[PDB]
Amino acid sequence: GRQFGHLTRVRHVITYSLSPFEQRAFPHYFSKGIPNVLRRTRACILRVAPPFVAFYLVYTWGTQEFEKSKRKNPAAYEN
Amino acid sequence: KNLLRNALVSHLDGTTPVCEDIGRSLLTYGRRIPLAEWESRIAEVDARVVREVCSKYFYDQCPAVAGFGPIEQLPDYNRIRSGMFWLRF
Repeated sequence: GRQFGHLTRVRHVITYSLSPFEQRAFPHYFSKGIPNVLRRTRACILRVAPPFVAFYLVYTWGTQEFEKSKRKNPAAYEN
Repeated sequence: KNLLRNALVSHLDGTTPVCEDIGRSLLTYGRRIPLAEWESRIAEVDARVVREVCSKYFYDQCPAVAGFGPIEQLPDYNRIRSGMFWLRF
């Protein structure tokens, strides 16, 4: 186990903070909120999204061919 | 109360400490509060007055904390804030 006071060494940093009863819990919730989640979404679409559409494409084509394999089967049997 | 009486009387000992009390008090109280008056103010005080007066300023109030030095173990402001009230009371 590790306690405060024995964690690590810190040089010259000041930290100002404020009482919760003195500030808002939702500063600019929407004003600053939305823009940021856009920003984080943007920042990550390209690594998260691609594999999922790949699965998405393989899922719809996969069931497609499953029905068209049997149902479509006949087809032609002419004599 | 006795400590405070001792303090007061002891502090007002010699030309300088007195002179400073005069000048400063005139600035702050507008007048000079004669020892006797302080003695009367102190005498008035008893347990109830302490609890009532302490609660008025300390109870469930927001602190102003200042830290300097090896302060890694200085408790978080929330924690210090929570320490300004008792769940028993």
